[PDB]
Amino acid sequence: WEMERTDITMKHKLGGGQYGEVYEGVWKKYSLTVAVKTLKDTMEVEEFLKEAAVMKEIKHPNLVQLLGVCTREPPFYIITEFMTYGNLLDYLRECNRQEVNAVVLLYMATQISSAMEYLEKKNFIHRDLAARNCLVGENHLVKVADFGLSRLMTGDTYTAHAGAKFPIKWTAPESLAYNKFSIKSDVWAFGVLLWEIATYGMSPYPGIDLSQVYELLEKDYRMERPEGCPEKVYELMRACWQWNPSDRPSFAEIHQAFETMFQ
Ligand SMILES: Cc1ccc(NC(=O)c2ccc(CN3CCN(C)CC3)cc2)cc1Nc1nccc(-c2cccnc2)n1
Repeated sequence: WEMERTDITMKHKLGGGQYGEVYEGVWKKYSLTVAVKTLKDTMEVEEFLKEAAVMKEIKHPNLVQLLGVCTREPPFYIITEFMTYGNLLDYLRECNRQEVNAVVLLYMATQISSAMEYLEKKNFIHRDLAARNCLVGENHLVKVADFGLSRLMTGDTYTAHAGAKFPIKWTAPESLAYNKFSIKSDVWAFGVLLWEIATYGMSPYPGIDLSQVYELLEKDYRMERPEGCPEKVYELMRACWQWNPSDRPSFAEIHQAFETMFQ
């Protein structure tokens, strides 16, 4: 995975510095546009290296693709493919809804649940599954990613919980209550991500304050079916949001339900 900082031209920051220390670059060797995550320097060197190691272990059509890293000498790089249409959240808000119709929404959900079915089998845990962490390429190709948005991001999307920031409105109750993350809380976050897709990137639990979200989920409040969302997709959302993690379907299951539907 190692490669020459001589094979890479660092150009502008991607998405106007929304992704933090991540740069648009060219992989000279192949006249290729890449994304390069850099490191400041900060005492974040530990988690940056776990990250590269993890990425080495995973490969799937629907996971953002590692291409190389630069971790002998600073500056420390990690290098992936570059996705033309950018993050999914903005893509949905900005799209031609006649192009990105019902069938496309469904295709988008399918691909993500295939990426997740994969991490599941490899016993990985994403931990921050959301449209903002997905990328779109040509022909509505969607890849799941993880950009480390907790400390970058600008607003009430992430809120503080003991030196950590959690996106409350994506977070499974057991994770809010007991700090318990598992593939099942990924399943919960996928149900919220389903709702983002169906509302074309609306914010979840609109206007509901953060501090009442847990209490509402406990009293069994769930977000309504969006306008135009197939009932079986919504029933699936409803299963991802089962109170008990073990009552939640698996991404194997979800992917199968989504693969059938794709008709
Ligand atoms: C340049 C880079 C460096 C690292 C990563 N890392 C990941 O995307 C990633 C994905 C999955 C995991 C798996 N991991 C398992 C353990 N749990 C806890 C967390 C997730 C980890 C990192 C992506 C990128 N890609 C990236 N980053 C930011 C922006 C963009 C981008 C933006 C616009 C157009 N094209 C690309 N592309």
